[PDB]
Amino acid sequence: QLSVIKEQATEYQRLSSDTRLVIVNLNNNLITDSSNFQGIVVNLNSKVQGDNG
Amino acid sequence: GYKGLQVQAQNAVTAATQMSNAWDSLTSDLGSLITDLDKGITSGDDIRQLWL
Amino acid sequence: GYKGLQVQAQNAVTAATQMSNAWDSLTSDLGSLITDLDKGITSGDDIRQLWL
Amino acid sequence: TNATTITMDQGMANQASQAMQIQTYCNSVKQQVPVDFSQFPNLKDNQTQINQ
Amino acid sequence: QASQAMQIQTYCNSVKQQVPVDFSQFPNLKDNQTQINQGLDLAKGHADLYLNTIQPQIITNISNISNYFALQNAIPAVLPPGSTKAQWLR
Ligand SMILES: [Cl-]
Ligand SMILES: [Cl-]
Ligand SMILES: [Cl-]
Ligand SMILES: [Cl-]
Ligand SMILES: [Cl-]
Ligand code: NA
Ligand code: NA
Repeated sequence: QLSVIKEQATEYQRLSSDTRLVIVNLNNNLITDSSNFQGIVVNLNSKVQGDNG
Repeated sequence: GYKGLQVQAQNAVTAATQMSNAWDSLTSDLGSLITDLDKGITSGDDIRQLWL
Repeated sequence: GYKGLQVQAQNAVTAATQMSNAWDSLTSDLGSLITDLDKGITSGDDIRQLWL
Repeated sequence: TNATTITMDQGMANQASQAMQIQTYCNSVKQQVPVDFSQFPNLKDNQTQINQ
Repeated sequence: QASQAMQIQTYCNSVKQQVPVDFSQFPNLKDNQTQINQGLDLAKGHADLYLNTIQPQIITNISNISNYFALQNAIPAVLPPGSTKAQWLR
């Protein structure tokens, strides 16, 4: 009964660990999007700075 | 528009990072449980009780 | 950004070092307790009260 | 003992607050934007250096 | 709303995170640089001392006091049931 719980817990630990990798991927996707957006704003700002001169 | 989206995304990063940390605690805590069980299954009469 | 990250890392070293030293005190202090019990300076009756 | 317990406590806390700071800085660093000097042939090398 | 210790803790964490400055591109600020960086370096020293030596020390000393008087939460003013006056004085 203890060994079956230990096996079971080990299965769940692996699932937990796997979920974490999925989340890593999510974080990188979000970080990429956030970054691309910052870039857009920066490039627009520089075009407007130019047009104002 | 993009400034606003940028903020939403940045907030999303924070949220995702918090999710990571939450799952890390679960994994580590399951690890502790696995250790405690394993060391209790292969131990003396009162040492067994300690680990369990 | 790099300069700042460098600082964050340096701060992290300090923090990690403090954690190691905290664990070292626990280990050393448990050692003292083992010695004190073995030498008969303390007993499991009064050590029990300490922990509770 | 009492003081050792507190050292463990404080050690943990200092390490976790510190961790959030570097965590944030790392998420913040990963969000940074490359440079583009493509309109300046004389800076082509500085670009590949900076972005690497 | 934050405890006294939380306020000092915040200041400490905040100061430790600063980055030293480099005004080498501004000769007019050479002195401000050495002032800022010396000031900062010292402050980080103080911060570390608080975070890993003083705050714990305070929490420790108070725990010890707190426990002892938790147990001895009162003083027997009369002679407690069944004791020599000799034992009571000890
Ligand atoms: Cl999955
Ligand atoms: Cl753009
Ligand atoms: Cl103590
Ligand atoms: Cl050029
Ligand atoms: Cl490039
Ligand atoms: Na040791
Ligand atoms: Na200072």
